Amino acid sequence: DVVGKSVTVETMGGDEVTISCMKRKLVVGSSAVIRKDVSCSNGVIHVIKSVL
Amino acid sequence: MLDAFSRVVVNSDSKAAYVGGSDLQSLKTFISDGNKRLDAVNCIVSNASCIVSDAISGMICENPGLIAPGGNCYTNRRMAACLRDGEIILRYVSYALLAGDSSVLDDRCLNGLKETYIALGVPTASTSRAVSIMKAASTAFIMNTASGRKIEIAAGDCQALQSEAAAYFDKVGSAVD
Amino acid sequence: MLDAFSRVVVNSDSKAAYVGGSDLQSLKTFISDGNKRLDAVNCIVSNASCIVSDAISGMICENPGLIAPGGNCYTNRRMAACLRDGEIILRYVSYALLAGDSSVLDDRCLNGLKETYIALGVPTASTSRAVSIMKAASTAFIMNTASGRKIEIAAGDCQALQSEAAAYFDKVGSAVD
Amino acid sequence: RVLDGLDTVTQDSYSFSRYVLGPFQPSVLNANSSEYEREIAIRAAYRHVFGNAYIMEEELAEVEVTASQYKLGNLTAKEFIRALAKSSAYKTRFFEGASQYRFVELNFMHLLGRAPDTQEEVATHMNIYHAKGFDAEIDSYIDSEEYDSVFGDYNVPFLRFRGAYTPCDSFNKQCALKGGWANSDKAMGGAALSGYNGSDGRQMCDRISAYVTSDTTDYESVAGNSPLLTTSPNWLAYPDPAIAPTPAFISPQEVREARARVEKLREAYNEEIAKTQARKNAMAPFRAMVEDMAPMLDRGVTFGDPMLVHPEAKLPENESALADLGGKSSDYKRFWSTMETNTVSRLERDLEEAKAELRVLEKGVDALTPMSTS
Amino acid sequence: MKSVITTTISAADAAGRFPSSSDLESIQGNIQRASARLEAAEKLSGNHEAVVKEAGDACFAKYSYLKNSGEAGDSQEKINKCYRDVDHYMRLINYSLVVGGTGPLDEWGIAGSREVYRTLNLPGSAYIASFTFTRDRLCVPRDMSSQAGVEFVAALDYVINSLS
Amino acid sequence: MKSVITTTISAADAAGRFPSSSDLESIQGNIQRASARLEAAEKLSGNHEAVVKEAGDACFAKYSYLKNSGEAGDSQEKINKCYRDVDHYMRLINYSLVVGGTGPLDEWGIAGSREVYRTLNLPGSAYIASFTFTRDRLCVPRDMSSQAGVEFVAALDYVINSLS
Amino acid sequence: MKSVITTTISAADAAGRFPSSSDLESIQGNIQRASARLEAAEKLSGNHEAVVKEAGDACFAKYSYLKNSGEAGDSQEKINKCYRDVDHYMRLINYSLVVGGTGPLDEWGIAGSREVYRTLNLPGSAYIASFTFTRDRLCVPRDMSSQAGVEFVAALDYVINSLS
Amino acid sequence: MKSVITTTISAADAAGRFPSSSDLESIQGNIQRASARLEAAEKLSGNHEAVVKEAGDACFAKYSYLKNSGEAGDSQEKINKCYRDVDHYMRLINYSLVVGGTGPLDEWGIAGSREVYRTLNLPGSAYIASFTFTRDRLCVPRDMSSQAGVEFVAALDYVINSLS
Ligand SMILES: *[C@@H](C)C1=C(C)C(=O)N[C@H]1Cc1[nH]c(/C=C2\N=C(C[C@H]3NC(=O)C(CC)=C3C)C(C)=C2CCC(=O)O)c(CCC(=O)O)c1C
Ligand SMILES: *[C@@H](C)[C@H]1/C(=C/C2=NC(=C\c3[nH]c(C[C@H]4NC(=O)C(C=C)=C4C)c(C)c3CCC(=O)O)/C(CCC(=O)O)=C2C)NC(=O)[C@@H]1C
Ligand SMILES: *[C@@H](C)[C@H]1/C(=C/C2=NC(=C\c3[nH]c(C[C@H]4NC(=O)C(C=C)=C4C)c(C)c3CCC(=O)O)/C(CCC(=O)O)=C2C)NC(=O)[C@@H]1C
Ligand SMILES: *[C@H](C)[C@H]1/C(=C/C2=NC(=C\c3[nH]c(C[C@H]4NC(=O)C(C=C)=C4C)c(C)c3CCC(=O)O)/C(CCC(=O)O)=C2C)NC(=O)[C@@H]1C
Ligand SMILES: *[C@H](C)[C@H]1/C(=C/C2=NC(=C\c3[nH]c(C[C@H]4NC(=O)C(C=C)=C4C)c(C)c3CCC(=O)O)/C(CCC(=O)O)=C2C)NC(=O)[C@@H]1C
Ligand SMILES: C=CC1=C(C)[C@@H](Cc2[nH]c(/C=C3N=C(/C=C4\NC(=O)[C@H](C)[C@H]4CC)C(C)=C\3CCC(=O)O)c(CCC(=O)O)c2C)NC1=O
Ligand SMILES: C=CC1=C(C)[C@@H](Cc2[nH]c(/C=C3N=C(/C=C4\NC(=O)[C@H](C)[C@H]4CC)C(C)=C\3CCC(=O)O)c(CCC(=O)O)c2C)NC1=O
Ligand SMILES: C=CC1=C(C)[C@@H](Cc2[nH]c(/C=C3N=C(/C=C4\NC(=O)[C@H](C)[C@H]4CC)C(C)=C\3CCC(=O)O)c(CCC(=O)O)c2C)NC1=O
Ligand SMILES: C=CC1=C(C)[C@@H](Cc2[nH]c(/C=C3N=C(/C=C4\NC(=O)[C@H](C)[C@H]4CC)C(C)=C\3CCC(=O)O)c(CCC(=O)O)c2C)NC1=O
Ligand SMILES: C=CC1=C(C)[C@@H](Cc2[nH]c(/C=C3N=C(/C=C4\NC(=O)[C@H](C)[C@H]4CC)C(C)=C\3CCC(=O)O)c(CCC(=O)O)c2C)NC1=O
Ligand SMILES: C=CC1=C(C)[C@@H](Cc2[nH]c(/C=C3N=C(/C=C4\NC(=O)[C@H](C)[C@H]4CC)C(C)=C\3CCC(=O)O)c(CCC(=O)O)c2C)NC1=O
Ligand SMILES: C=CC1=C(C)[C@@H](Cc2[nH]c(/C=C3N=C(/C=C4\NC(=O)[C@H](C)[C@H]4CC)C(C)=C\3CCC(=O)O)c(CCC(=O)O)c2C)NC1=O
Ligand SMILES: CCC1=C(C)[C@@H](CC2=N/C(=C\c3[nH]c(C[C@@H]4NC(=O)C(C)=C4CC)c(C)c3CCC(=O)O)C(CCC(=O)O)=C2C)NC1=O
Ligand SMILES: CCC1=C(C)[C@@H](CC2=N/C(=C\c3[nH]c(C[C@@H]4NC(=O)C(C)=C4CC)c(C)c3CCC(=O)O)C(CCC(=O)O)=C2C)NC1=O
Repeated sequence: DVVGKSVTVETMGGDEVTISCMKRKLVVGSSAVIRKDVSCSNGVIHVIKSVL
Repeated sequence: MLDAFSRVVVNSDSKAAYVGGSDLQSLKTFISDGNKRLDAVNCIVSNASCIVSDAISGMICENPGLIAPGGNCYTNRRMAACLRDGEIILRYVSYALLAGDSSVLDDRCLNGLKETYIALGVPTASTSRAVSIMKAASTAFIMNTASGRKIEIAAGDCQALQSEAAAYFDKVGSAVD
Repeated sequence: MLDAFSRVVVNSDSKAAYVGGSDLQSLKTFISDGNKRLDAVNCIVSNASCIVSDAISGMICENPGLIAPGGNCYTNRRMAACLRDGEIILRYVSYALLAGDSSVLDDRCLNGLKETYIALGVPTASTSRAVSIMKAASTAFIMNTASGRKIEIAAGDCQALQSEAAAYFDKVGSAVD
Repeated sequence: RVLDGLDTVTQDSYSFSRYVLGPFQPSVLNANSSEYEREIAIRAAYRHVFGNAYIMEEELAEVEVTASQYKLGNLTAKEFIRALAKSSAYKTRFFEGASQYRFVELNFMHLLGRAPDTQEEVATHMNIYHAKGFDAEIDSYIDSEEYDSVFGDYNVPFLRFRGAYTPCDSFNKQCALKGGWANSDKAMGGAALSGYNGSDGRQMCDRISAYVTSDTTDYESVAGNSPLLTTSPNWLAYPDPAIAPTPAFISPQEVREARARVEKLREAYNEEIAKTQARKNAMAPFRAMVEDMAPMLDRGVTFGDPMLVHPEAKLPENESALADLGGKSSDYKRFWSTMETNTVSRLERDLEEAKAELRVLEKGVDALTPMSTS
Repeated sequence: MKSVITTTISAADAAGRFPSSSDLESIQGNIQRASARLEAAEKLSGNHEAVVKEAGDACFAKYSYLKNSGEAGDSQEKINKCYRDVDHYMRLINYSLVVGGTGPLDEWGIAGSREVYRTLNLPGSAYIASFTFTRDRLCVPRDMSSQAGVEFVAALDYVINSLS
Repeated sequence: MKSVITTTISAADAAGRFPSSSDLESIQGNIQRASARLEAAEKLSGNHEAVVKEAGDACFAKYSYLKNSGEAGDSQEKINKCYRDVDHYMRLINYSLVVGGTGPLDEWGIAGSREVYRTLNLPGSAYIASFTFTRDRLCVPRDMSSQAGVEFVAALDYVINSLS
Repeated sequence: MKSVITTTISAADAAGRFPSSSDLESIQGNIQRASARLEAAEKLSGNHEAVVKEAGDACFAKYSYLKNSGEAGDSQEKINKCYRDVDHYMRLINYSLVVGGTGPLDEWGIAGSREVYRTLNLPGSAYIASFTFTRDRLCVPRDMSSQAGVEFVAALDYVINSLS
Repeated sequence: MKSVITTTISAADAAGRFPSSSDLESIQGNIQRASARLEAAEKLSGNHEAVVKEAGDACFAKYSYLKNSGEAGDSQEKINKCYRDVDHYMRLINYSLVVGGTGPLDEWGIAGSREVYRTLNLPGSAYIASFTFTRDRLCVPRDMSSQAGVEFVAALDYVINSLS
């Protein structure tokens, strides 16, 4: 959904995060995704190097 | 290097078809929000050296081991290259504010940086801390909420643009870590 | 860079002795078969441009997604670099036909090709397909069995030399894969 | 012949290569210029000649005399580079602390703009070293006929994207030796890390094995830190030229699955091509049938207006050279939607994505012992 | 891609400075001229298909010999490629028209076009016949606005002067 | 002098091309923002002498130690040079204000200022005291309408960020 | 190794072109002169051992002082090296004679010869005495017909002019 | 001019050496192939005028559209230039045929031909029509020897592969 483009989504908290994928790199806010997607029957788990 | 215009064009070439209506509508919102972008970049062009000095001084004061011997801010020359690198990061973030797309920031500055700071022994978390201080300071100047500086502008909502600038700083921070 | 002469000489220096009989006998066969080699290279060099265009155009016609958006033959520039690559490969194959030894082809052009096409994103399967088409085209011109060109030459058997040229093309196609 | 010659002989090579996209183009002090133009060209020179290395204002005073002479226009730019490379600055960055392979390799980059071709050339320039010092090395690089022909007296050296490339491996070198726009020479070589307090650091060399023996630099070293990447032209190749970042938490099961997938895709690929030759013109027998019954179907034009002509009669205006077959907007628009529709095309992209994934695994499976298995 | 934004950012990058007020005035001019050109691009994406019809039909209306022999237009399929390349160029005129510099039209269409067209026996005079037909079928009052029309003329001018 | 025209001409000259519609659009931006800045330049040339007065008087109002010892303000004559240099800078703000880029203020005032000021024991903080006083003094509605004032603040910002 | 083939292939490679008819005429001349030179190589591999004997024996027939002192010919073993090096040179004459350019004789024998001979106190005049003896013992119309002899003269000329 | 002599002299000059036996064998091959090519050049200077007639008449026999509109052959005068440029090419085939390398035909005819022909809207396909007509016209066993005809084929091949 994010490969190429860059999308900005509000979280469960009131704040907002930009999610982007440039050159096969997917990053959410400050820290890059380290493991891509893990299906869990109500959405996805993405795994991240550091705490936002 | 791609602006928002060339981003719409490249996406439409992936679609391999004419631009049409909707993409141009989003780009019309870019044009009508253009003067806010101009005044925002004006707010970051002017206060940058001070922001850079403050952010790196805050980086040293939060983490005093940099000024300690055998740290990467120890030698006077290393402090000079430190201040200059903060200035250059803020410079390409300002370019990403004019362009509206992060292709200038990704191609010119971001790509080749993590491996460089690793190859030099530069602590990366300290750099991301300095990028975070430039982020908060840049959003405070961009929202006219700085304490020592409150310049008059005609009022209006600009939260979109603040999220945009925070996205670029977030991007720079993400790249280092 | 080594011809058949320097190949015999290097082998004799590994043996660490003079030149002798049998090596020179095989080299005598090289000299007497020289006219065939000359006419083969001349034929290959002539109309060389037609062969390259035909090969890459056949690569596209076998597989239409090269000309499709985001294929490596999409942009006009990409078609340009594509034709150039075909031309350089045919060029060094012609050098290997004159030399009689593939020292030139291995050291100049073949070595480090995989890094170059992997690192650029060029699809290998397609590249070896184009090498295969230049192989068939080149052997048909070298045997005077091309449909669009049948020029008069004194007739004779030259299968040795055709197996030699096919050896060089198979060296390239096996090298890119 | 598509192209005339190498980088030096003709410049058609520059025109359809990556060169046009890059900020790797020559820079000139044009006549009488203000401080803005002088300062531009002098920095672009400092960026290329030191390889983005970092010159403090104290070290600028070393280079200052020569800088002033170039600001005149008394010195040609090649004599300026000559005076740059003879400076104690440039000795300290490069000649003072380097191994000889590394060093000679550098003056190919800064002076010529190219990576060395063969071991024999490298040894030739080393023999020139032991003959007449650092100084006559620098003189030998600047007074070369290839240098003069390519750059001339004016142009600051740049990375030459000449599509000729004598050796492909020398290309892979030339992208590896300059590590992109952020990097510099102190980063690429651990001069700074090795040296105490950011100084007196011996320069490390790599790829010595590739100069000596027939080797190839990694797709990683050419793909991560490159002028290919900084001069990115925003390509919708389903091929990604960028490396996927190394995923964490790799297990061997994940990798046997991908290897098996690659082999299955290769098999399906060969079968589909071999069929592709078989297709011929399946449509061709019906086409020949219609060619046969042409006197019944083909019809001549009535010359008239929209009024006053029998219906379904073609006017000479509506002899469109695309309506004459009966094609449409679709029919010209078809080959652009062919990636999804075509079976063979679909397979090729899958193959390549699978291969990129396979390598990224080959990195990640290498890690042994202490891995949190997932 | 050469645009206003990329030229001023790239020029300021080569300068080694923050973007001063000069670049700001440049992008100010971009957002001034933007509406006129984008009207042009909207109308081009409106009726491009009829531009393909009249363009290619005038292109074979002038040169008929292409349909005569084996040379460049032997089959109906090569005629499909003919109209296809015309639509590539019109699509690049749309792209550069949206961006506002000649960037994508240069790096996608013009770059290395001469080796290709020289190689594959493609005459440029037929393309120029097509484009000159399109600039002869342009009315300032009607269709796109006069300011839009001017920018369309400029882009298509650059196409011909690139090819010729 | 870095302006709109010089940057786009120099850019296209280094390109080796005719100036396409991007430089033209960029140039249009200059002639769009022209009126706002020129209003600013006219008002600057209006009351510049009182700007010298307020500026320097605040500059010594902050730092008194200059008047104390031999160092930089020993005599009345040096103080006359102090106000003199301030008038130099204001006149360069008038020039860059007319050009519209920071061109002449960069090449005439800022370039090589660091070796001069460092050499002759001149503190930069006193200049920045002056300029910061001038930026603070302005009221937009009353004197320089809106954007004229904006352009004036931009220029004077650049003076401080050049010095600091 | 410099030959006809390597010079014209390397020259065409540096040219960036297909090998045109000029290179083809060059290798045409190589296959013309080939038989004469190869006759020379066959006869050299015939009686090389007596060339060792007469060559070295004339080499000490001229200079006797080498056998006198410790300097270069102190023992019989150094004399075995003296003959040995002569057989190296004759083997390189055979090699360059086969190749037809002076390539292997240059890169194997002549390259770096002067630092070695200068370093290890080796006089070149004794080598030149040996080779001049071999060119004085040229039996042309009876042993090496005409042009085989000529090619041998040329190669051994190049040996002396390389050393001297 | 690239010939055998110039390539080997220039290569040896770049080497920094006297001309060794390799270059001598190269010019030996030149003087071997020389008579065959020169027979070709004598016969070319024999009937070049009829080559102009058949060449240009076949060139407009294929493409008639050049005589049709204003495009490249509007007047009889431009047709005179058509035949004229063909005679320039035949004269360069005579020159390179005499020299024996593709030198003068490269530096006089081919170099920078693409910018000129692309500039002045000159199609290459009509040249190629002319030359392909000439390749067919020569009769090898009645008009020329195999060596002479062969060399003529090679030179004119190089002309087409330069232009196409
Ligand atoms: C260049 C203009 C050529 C002249 C002159 C000539 O006589 N033929 C050209 C060169 C040539 N090409 C081949 C072999 C193949 N060419 C192929 C490409 C075409 N086949 C297609 O289906 C399409 C798309 C519709 C194209 C463009 C293919 C495929 C082959 C066969 C490949 C194989 O594996 O054998 C040859 C050799 C055959 C011959 O003509 O004798 C030559 C000389
Ligand atoms: C004005 C100087 C002319 C003329 C103009 C007419 N144009 C007519 C039709 C028509 N025009 C175009 C070109 C236009 N459409 C586009 O989409 C673009 C650019 C994106 C352009 C420049 C097209 C494609 C068409 C066909 C579709 C249509 O009808 O709109 C036209 C109608 C002709 C008719 O129906 O007879 C006219 C009259 N009028 C004149 O007097 C001068 C010569
Ligand atoms: C032989 C393999 C052919 C063929 C040969 C014929 N050639 C005829 C005419 C003709 N040929 C040339 C080319 C020739 N003239 C030159 O001056 C040169 C080079 C300097 C060449 C290579 C020309 C220009 C002409 C026209 C003038 C003339 O008649 O001599 C010819 C006569 C054809 C006719 O009148 O019908 C023939 C028969 N004969 C064959 O069977 C094969 C195909
Ligand atoms: C006033 C707020 C200062 C101070 C001023 C002094 N400036 C002196 C010398 C000097 N000043 C400049 C800058 C000026 N010259 C220009 O051409 C331009 C712009 C075009 C400017 C802004 C220069 C270049 C120089 C050197 C040449 C000269 O002597 O005029 C100066 C003399 C210093 C000395 O000789 O010791 C003074 C005193 N006086 C102060 O008290 C405050 C800090
Ligand atoms: C408005 C946002 C302020 C403020 C404004 C006041 N300015 C006063 C005096 C004054 N202002 C200037 C700057 C102005 N004069 C020029 O010639 C130019 C540019 C060419 C500018 C930008 C000057 C030089 C002066 C002194 C001369 C004068 O009186 O006009 C002023 C009077 C202050 C007083 O007498 O107490 C005011 C009130 N008013 C405010 O509330 C905000 C802070
Ligand atoms: C060449 C340089 C250049 C600039 C720097 C700008 C500066 C500028 N901004 C505005 C105009 C404006 N600028 C802003 C911006 C703001 N919104 C806020 O919440 C913040 C205080 C601030 C961003 C940090 C707003 C909201 C307007 C419109 C004000 C209004 O109409 O009420 C205007 C008037 C014309 C217009 O409406 O666009 C001008 C000249 N324009 C230029 O040509
Ligand atoms: C285009 C983008 C771009 C960048 C982002 C920089 C990145 C960068 N920094 C350095 C180099 C450096 N960068 C720093 C900075 C640091 N000092 C510290 O205490 C902190 C950890 C950190 C600031 C947060 C230092 C100290 C050096 C010099 C290191 C040394 O020589 O020891 C170098 C090597 C060349 C040089 O010495 O300048 C490079 C490429 N350069 C670029 O061209
Ligand atoms: C300087 C340039 C130069 C050339 C280009 C060649 C041209 C050449 N080829 C042959 C001669 C020949 N050339 C070929 C070649 C072949 N025949 C076939 O049927 C195959 C299609 C083709 C494979 C290569 C053959 C078979 C002969 C005759 C056999 C032979 O002489 O060995 C001859 C012998 C003399 C004659 O035939 O009149 C010459 C001079 N030699 C040169 O000096
Ligand atoms: C001396 C030998 C020598 C070679 C063999 C080439 C090899 C080569 N090709 C490219 C570069 C290229 N090569 C191709 C070619 C391809 N297009 C496709 O559709 C096919 C997969 C393939 C032809 C069969 C393309 C398209 C590029 C440009 C790639 C890009 O920029 O995306 C490059 C990078 C520099 C450049 O852009 O030109 C190099 C070194 N160059 C040399 O110097
Ligand atoms: C991005 C822009 C862009 C373009 C503008 C085109 C340009 C272009 N056209 C062709 C290729 C072609 N173009 C044509 C077109 C012609 N047929 C004729 O009768 C006329 C002279 C002419 C239409 C006016 C034909 C027939 C071919 C195939 C030529 C052949 O294979 O013989 C090719 C080679 C690849 C291919 O076969 O498709 C390219 C790059 N492609 C691009 O990517
Ligand atoms: C492979 C190449 C090759 C050669 C070129 C010869 C060269 C050669 N000639 C002689 C030896 C000889 N060569 C000659 C020839 C000469 N008589 C004269 O009157 C003339 C000056 C001259 C002929 C022109 C004579 C006479 C001897 C015997 C000398 C003697 O024993 O006195 C010897 C010593 C061994 C022997 O006695 O045969 C050798 C190595 N041998 C080789 O193996
Ligand atoms: C030394 C070699 C050499 C050449 C090969 C020619 C090539 C050449 N031809 C022309 C110029 C020309 N050449 C032609 C020829 C053509 N007419 C057509 O119908 C055909 C397409 C074609 C003949 C086959 C024409 C018509 C012109 C004039 C073009 C014009 O002015 O429109 C020009 C420009 C100068 C001029 O007007 O004469 C040049 C350099 N000149 C040289 O000096
Ligand atoms: C010549 C090669 C050389 C070195 C390099 C040092 C390294 C060194 N530091 C030590 C130990 C040491 N090092 C520091 C840290 C250090 N001190 C500070 O006050 C600040 C600000 C620091 C970072 C800049 C501390 C705090 C200690 C504990 C001793 C102390 O109280 O200072 C110890 C004692 C180890 C032990 O107790 O077993 C050694 C060997 N010694 C050498 O011989
Ligand atoms: C003792 C070591 C030390 C420092 C150095 C500072 C550095 C500092 N500045 C901040 C943040 C900060 N800094 C400034 C810029 C600054 N303020 C102005 O009004 C003007 C004119 C400025 C330049 C002269 C602004 C505008 C902010 C945002 C907060 C605010 O509204 O003031 C923040 C908050 C970061 C965050 O929100 O995550 C820090 C840590 N803090 C320290 O502990």
